[PDB]
Parts: sequence; C-alpha cells; structure tokens
Amino acid sequence: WPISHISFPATNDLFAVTAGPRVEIFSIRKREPLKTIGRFDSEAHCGEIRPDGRVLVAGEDTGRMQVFDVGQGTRAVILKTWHIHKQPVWVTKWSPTELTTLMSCSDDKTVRLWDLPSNDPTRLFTGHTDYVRCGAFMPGSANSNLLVSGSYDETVRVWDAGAVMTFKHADPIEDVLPLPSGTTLLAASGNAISVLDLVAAKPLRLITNHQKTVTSLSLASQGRRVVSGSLDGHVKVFETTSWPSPILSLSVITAGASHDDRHLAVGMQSGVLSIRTRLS
Amino acid sequence: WSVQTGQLLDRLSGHEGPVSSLAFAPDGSVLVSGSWDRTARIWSIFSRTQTSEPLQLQSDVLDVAFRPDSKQIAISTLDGQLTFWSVSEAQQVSGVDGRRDVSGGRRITDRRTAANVAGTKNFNTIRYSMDGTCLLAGGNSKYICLYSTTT
Amino acid sequence: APVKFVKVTRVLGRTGSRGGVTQVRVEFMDDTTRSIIRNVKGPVRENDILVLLESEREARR
Amino acid sequence: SVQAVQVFGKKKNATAVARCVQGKGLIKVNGKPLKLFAPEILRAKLYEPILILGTDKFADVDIRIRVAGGGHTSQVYAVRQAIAKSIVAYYAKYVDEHSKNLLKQELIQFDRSLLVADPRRCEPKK
Amino acid sequence: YDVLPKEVLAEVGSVKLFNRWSYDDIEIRDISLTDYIQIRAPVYIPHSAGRYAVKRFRKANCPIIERLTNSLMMHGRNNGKKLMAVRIVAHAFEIIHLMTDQNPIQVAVDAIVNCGPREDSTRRQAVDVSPLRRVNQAIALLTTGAREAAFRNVKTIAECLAEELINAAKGSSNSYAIKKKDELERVAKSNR
Amino acid sequence: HVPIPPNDKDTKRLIVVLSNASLETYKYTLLNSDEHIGIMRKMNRDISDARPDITHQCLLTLLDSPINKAGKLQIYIQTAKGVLIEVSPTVRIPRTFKRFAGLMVQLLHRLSIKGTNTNEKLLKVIQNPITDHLPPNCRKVTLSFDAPLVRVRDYVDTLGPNESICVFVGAMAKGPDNFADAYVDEKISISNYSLSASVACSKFCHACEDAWDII
RNA sequence: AGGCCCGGGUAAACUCUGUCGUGCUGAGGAAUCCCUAG
Repeated sequence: WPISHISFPATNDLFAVTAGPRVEIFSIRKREPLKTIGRFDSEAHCGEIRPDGRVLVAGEDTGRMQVFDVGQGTRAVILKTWHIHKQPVWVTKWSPTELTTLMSCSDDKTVRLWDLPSNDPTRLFTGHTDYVRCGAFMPGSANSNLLVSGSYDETVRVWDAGAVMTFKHADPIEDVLPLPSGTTLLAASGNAISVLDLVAAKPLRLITNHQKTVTSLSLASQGRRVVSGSLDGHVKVFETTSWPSPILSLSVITAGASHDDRHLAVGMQSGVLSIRTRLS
Repeated sequence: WSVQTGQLLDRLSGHEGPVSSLAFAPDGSVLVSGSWDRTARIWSIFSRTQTSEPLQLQSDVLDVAFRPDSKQIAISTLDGQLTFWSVSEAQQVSGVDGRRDVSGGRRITDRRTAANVAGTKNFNTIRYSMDGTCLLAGGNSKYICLYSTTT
Repeated sequence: APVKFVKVTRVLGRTGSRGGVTQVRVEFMDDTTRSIIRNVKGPVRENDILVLLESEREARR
Repeated sequence: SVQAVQVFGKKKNATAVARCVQGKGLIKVNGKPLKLFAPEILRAKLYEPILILGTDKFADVDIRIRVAGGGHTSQVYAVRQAIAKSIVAYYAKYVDEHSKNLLKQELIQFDRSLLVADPRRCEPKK
Repeated sequence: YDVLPKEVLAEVGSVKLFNRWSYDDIEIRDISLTDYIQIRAPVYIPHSAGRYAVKRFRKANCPIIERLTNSLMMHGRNNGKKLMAVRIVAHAFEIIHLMTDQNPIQVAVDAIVNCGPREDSTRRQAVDVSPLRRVNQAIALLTTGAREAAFRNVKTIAECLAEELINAAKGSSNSYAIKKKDELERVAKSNR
Repeated sequence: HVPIPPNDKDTKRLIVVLSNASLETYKYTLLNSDEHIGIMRKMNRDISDARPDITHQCLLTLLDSPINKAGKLQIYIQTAKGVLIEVSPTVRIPRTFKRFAGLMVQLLHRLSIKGTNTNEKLLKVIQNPITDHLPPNCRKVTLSFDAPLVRVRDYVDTLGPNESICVFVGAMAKGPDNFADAYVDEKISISNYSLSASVACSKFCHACEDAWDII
C-alpha cells in the first residue's frame, strides 16, 4: 500500500495519509494510530489538520475535497464537501494566518485559494501545465503573505493576492518548502534539490546528494537543519548555511512535540511507516 | 363597581385568602391585589382580556405600593420583608429583609423579650416618595423605616 | 429604495380594520418631527421602532 | 452542637432535601458527587448557583442532597433550588446577616426560581 | 473548587453559553430589532423554566437561543423533545465555530436580523411588519429551512441548521430564510 | 440522466402551470364535448368548457419537448375542483385521448398514478396552493392579452441563472386574467394575434431552448 | 373417579458512547372541523 503524506499542526496528533481511503490519525505520545479515519471514495490525497484545534481537510480521487472536524474520539463528522473540479486534487493546505483559509493544488493547471464557510472559491489561479502537484504558503511577519506552487514538468511559482515570480525548470519538481524566514525557499527535483534566494527574485544554487529522485522535503529539529528524502531509499539532514530506510521512500517528515523534535516519521510505497523516537 | 354607572361591574376571582391590599396603578391599566394566600396578583382589566398574573410570595401580603411611574411595585409581607417587582415583565428586581429594622419592643403584657416578639416585626403600610427613590415603611411598632429603591 | 427608520407614539384604537392589521401613529426618527400613520401587521406597542420603505403612502381602511 | 441546616427544593413532583453543614467544599447528590448526577446536558443548570455565587462561598460547607420523584428535568430544578436555599440558609444562621442579603441579591438578580418555586395552577378564562 | 470540572473552572469568570461563548461583546445590527432580540440577561443553556406565554411581549424578554430551541421542537422534531433541541443547538454552534472561527451567537443574531422581513402583504395591501413579528418570522424561517433541507439527506439538523444560520448571517442568495425574506418583500413591492 | 428532484431548488427551471383546467369525472369518465354534448347543451350551461384535448396536447407537446430531454421542465395542472396535479418529466403517456381520459379518472380516484416499473409515483395530486411547491427563486408570470409586448428570449435573457420561472398558461374555458391574481408577479404578451395554450407553450419552451442553449 | 411430570401450538422515554449507511427496507386530494399555558 502506498504512502503519500504525513503532517502535523503548528497537539498529540500526527496525521498520516496513506494513499487509500483510510487515513490514520496518530498520537505522538504513544506512536499508535489514534483513529483510522477516512471514508473517501477511492484515493485520499495529501491532508493536514489545521493549526488551531483539529479540523482535517483532505482531497479525494475524483476531485471531491472534503473537510471534516476531528476531536479525541471517533468523530468523522463531514463538516462540508467540495466537488468543483473533476480532476484529482493533490494537496490541500491550511493558512497559518487565517483559520478558515485553504489551498487546493490539483492535477489541473489551476490552483485555488479557499475560504471555508462559503461555497465558492475566493481566489482562482491559472498558468501552470497539467498536474501541478505541490504548493505552499509564504508567511510574512510584516510583509504580505504569498503563495508557492511547483508543477509536474514545469516551474515553481510564487505570487501575492498576478505577481507571479516563476523561476525555472530543469527536472520534474516534487518537493518544495519555504523557510520560516519567509524569504528563502527550497524547490527539490529528481537528481537535485535547489535552494532559492527569494529576496530580489534571485536565481538558484543547486545541490545534489541523492542519486535517484527526491520525493519529500522536511525542515527539521531546531528549525535549522533540513532533512531531505528520496526515492533511492535514502534520507539525509542538511545544514542551514553550507547544506537509510530499508526500501524506497515517499513522504518522510519529522514530527516535533512543542519545539523539540520527537520522532522521524518515514513513509514508504510498500506500506510500513518507520517512526523513530530514537535518533542521533 | 363603576362610578359613572352606579352598579357593580365585576367581582374577581383567583385568591385563596382575604385580599389585604389593593392598589391601582397611577397609569390606570393594572390593578394589583395582595392577599393572605401568600400571593399577589396583576389584574389586567381594561383590555378585552381581563387576565391575571400571580406573584407567588413567601408569606401573607400585608401591603402593596406603586412607584409613581407604574413600572415597579413594592409589597410588604408578613415576614417583615419588602420586595420589589417589575410590572411590565413581572419579575422581582429587589428586596429588603427589614425584620430587625422594625422592632419597637416589649409592650406590657409581653412576657417575651423585646427582640423576640413577632408581631412588631412587619410593615403594615408602605409608600413611595413622589420622586420614586425612597420608601416609607411602618408597622405595629415604634420605628418608621425609610428605605431606598436603587441601592 | 433608501431605508427610513421610524418609531411609534399612538396605537389608533377604534380605526384599525381588516383583521390583525394594527394601524399606528408614526413619528420619524432622523428628523424627529414628521409623523405619518402606517399600517402594521403583527404585535406592536408604543415605543416600538418600525422599519418602513418608501413613505409616499397615505392610505387606510 | 454542630452547624447544621436542613433545606428543601421542589418542582412538579421531584422533592429534594439538602443538608448543609460545616465542611470542606463537597456537594454530594444521592451519595454520588454533584458533577456526576443529572445526565450531562443539564449539569450547567446544576452548576448555575455555584458559578453565580463563586466557589469561595462554598469552600467551607458540605451539601448533601437526596432527590426523589419526578423526571430528570424536575430533579435538576429541585437540586439547584436546594443548593441555592442551602447556602442562603447556612449564611442566614451562621455567618453574618449582610452576606445573606448579598447572596439573595445575586440569586434573585439571576432567577427567582432558585429560591421560590412557583407551581403552575390552571387558567379558567373568563 | 466546590465540585466543578476543569472546563467550567477554566471558564468560571463571565457567563458563557455551552460554557464556551460569552455574551459580553455581541451586537445587534438593527435598532428596530435591538430591544426584542435578547442578549441582555445572561443564560447558560437554552433550557430554562420561564413562562413566556402569560401575556404578550414576554417572548421579547426570553433569550433568543431558547427561542431557537423552542422553534426547533416543531413537527419535524416531535414536539415534546427539548433536550434534542438544545443538543442540535450545541452541535450546530460547534459546526458554526469550526466552519467560521467567528462567535456563533453573533452568527445567529446577525442571522436573525438579516432574515426577518420588514414589509409583508396583507392578503393587495402591503404593510410594514412589526419587529416582534420580524424576530418570530426570522426564527421560524431559519428552523423551517433547517428541516426542509435536512429532510431526506444524510446531513443532520445540526449541520443544516448551522449552514442556514451561517449563510443567513451572510445574507447570501443560498439561504432559505433570506430567499423567503426577499420573496415576501418582492411581493410587497409588486403589490403596494 | 436524472431529472429535477423536489430536493432541488438551485437549477434554473421552467415550471409550466396550466391553470383553470377542466378535470371533472362525471357519470365513470371525464366531462368531454364528445358524448356530454347532450347533457351540457340540454342543461344550458356554457358549452364552451369540456376542454381537455388542449391540456392533452400540451402534455404531449411539452412532455415530448427537448426541455423534457434536458429535464428542466416541471408542469402542474390547476383544475376547477381545487385539484392541483404534479406531472412528472419522467412519466410517459399513451398518445390517445381515451386512455388519457380514463387515466385522469383513476388519477382523481386514487389521487396518484404509480410507475409500472419504478417505486416512485409519476402523477401526484398535491396540495393547494402552488407556492408550497414553487422554488423560492421564482418568476410568477402569466400569458395575457391586455399586457404589452414582451419578447421571451429577451425576458428570460433578463432572468439570471439562479432564478427559475413559473409561467401561467390558460387552457381555460373563457375567462379574464383574474384566475391567478393571488400569485401573479408579472403578466406578459408574446404576439398581437390570438394564440392557444399549445402554440403558446411551444413557442415559449422552444424560445427558452434558444435562450438556455439546449442542444 | 383425579392429582402429577415432560413436549406442541421496580416504566416508556431520555443521556452518553461505539458498527452499517436512503437501501417498495415514502405521512395521505378537495374539503370541512377543532384548538391559546402545563
């Protein structure tokens, strides 16, 4: 069974999307599946509970994005549902600024910005090629908050809310995250991860350690070191200034308790999930 | 009775005891009965529904007085306690326990002490002032007792 | 169609006709002088703020 | 030679006794504690005199409630009436008389049904 | 503590409805409807033993969450059942606060103000509507929309009541009670 | 394909109400001008009214219209007995007036025609008035003669995609436009000459095929 | 005359928590009648 996502808010719940309709909510205290949730149609894509309370969103195979609350018991009450675009939604992400503001990056050429309690997308964005998979949220301490979207075989982009500072492509993009500085970003393609100074829309500098294709990228323990994870079956940690799991990996992300990291969560296409509270 | 006719207009029901203080409102829309059924009563006569609205009290109602604007009413009841009621939305707003405030003690032919006689510890009659701020209260006793309404 | 808030002074006892429709005396709220009488469905009393549309209505039953 | 107060409470048919004595904060309703009686959706109506009056008024007393008759709702109203009358009555007889009048003011400014139960008769209209 | 749980002792300060939501910063958006929609006296759960049918204009003094409960016990909720109605008010307010992250009682009060009609059609003549009738018709169209759209679907009266009360707070062209307000006002415009 | 359910109040739809119909089962058969000409003409009351071949051909033409093939039609019948009948888009009808006549007789008898295959009813006699069964986003209109000229495609062009329309078409005997004044928002005219209910419904429904793009 | 033994034919409600998920497993026309606080 494949594994496609693992995330957590910004709480004793580490949420794990395995690619089927069942998706497991974890206690980070006792490492166990706290609730096997999920009544999805065919294929639940990348889902994450929101960073205040526990309201989970995840997208389905056809395009039905569902958002539903969850507590401490068996409460899978479908809060509301979405069936606007009929092509597989790949990631849905919250906004750490506004509690009712979502993000869907589909298998379309379009990504779009949501508000919860309405039944219409509050902002729509076009421009990519098809299957633009990944995307994220640019935080701002005093600046405005921008949006990132990396595509299948195309570029990676950022825009305000039209202001698209699209970068470049040389390889299929599948692992993107911005730093907590809100000015620098990581766009990671198959042979090579790429660190991106976003200050003056400055170009890349390119780094390779994984021989085969990278799949997921996670920032790590102190907020400083950054662990990258491949389809080679190998992950490794990176610095902030200079920059082993038994089979091939997909969505390998650490899990932190309050600020101290607690356990590396390791997803793989075979089905096991190497979570490790014991590190070096 | 009716004055501009001369006959008896009604006799009205509701009480389980001898009604012992009657008061119309200075608006003249509401009669209020206070009776020894330990109860008071809003009598809404003048409209098409001659309706009642009881005020379940704790003891035998001795007196009833109106605020000179008809929005609030006070009853003396046989404990010695005064209490204050909204009239539009019938609801107690306040109340004094004045049992110790009124004790003019030890008549002769009292073999009981001055502060133990129940029988000087209640207000027969209450009034408001013309502003609507202070109450007079007084009973079978030696002290006339001047309260307020807001504080 | 601008909205004009409005309030009530008198309740017009013997006039009101055709059912539960209370006809009522109405003193305007922004300019606190102009007073027309309006037709009101439902329970209404003195000191009761009514919302009326276009005030070119001078009719009764 | 103890500081004991007996107090009743009423609804349709649910009658409740409550004995309030010099204690250390507990309220027990039919042996079980107060936060366990009266199925979950009405325990706020149980707690209403406590978080009107403040728990600092209750940290010196013990309230023991027996409830009989009625349905669930009427037992809840009988309990909360017995709570409120219990503390007003204990502060009547043992602590000073000013604090009674202040507690009566708080309870009456909230709802008089915490002190005087008004049972419904019927209305044979004229 | 005397005996109180950690949630109640945690919020012991002011008055919270369902021990979560205070009243102290909620506001009417109609001076006409202000003196009838009750946020004045504080009440913890809608269940209370008040006689608001002794004489007219008491139900302009009972709290309006108790009015939304009392309207939620109609023939679609089998008239004797009270605690069913305060339970649907509980799960509906939780669904409002999770869909919205706004104060759900402000969602309900701005819902009621935005739903009660202001002109109706004497059955033809067109009259202004009382504000007490505006509150009554507001609450009735809200719960009627909750049942009539939660009739045969999987979506419970909690979810559908929360959706009609949220969309009602927005004044959108999706809500049943907004559509009935615009239909009644549309008929009064067309008739006059 | 699924037609419009009663759950749906969102689709911009055409409700056609044939008002003041003549469905009166006498003696069992309906009141038609074929055989009751001796009792109407004998008992001297406004011959003029044994209608139902026009609501027959409105049911044939409207239930064979391509607006039924899109499913955006919903047709009601208001009779002189106060009976209001909900006619399905998915009901099929025999093409003959006699079987339609006895089928309306048993519709008035048991107040429901069930499907011979499906569980759900097809012809459902329902409550008065029509406003319990109309959508909230409604346009209560009426074809008329005293009304000025209103072009259909421009009119429903001025209707918005959330806003459904309920037309009032007169297959009546002989009467003015006060048959529906409790529920009229607008009365329109589409031509200067006299038009029947059949060609009126066909020009209106084909015109809103032209304005709703049903291909 | 009967009696035996063995077979055949202090509440509902309510609360709370968990498993399935509209699935002939469909609440009643015109009318006329009643009803205002336990």
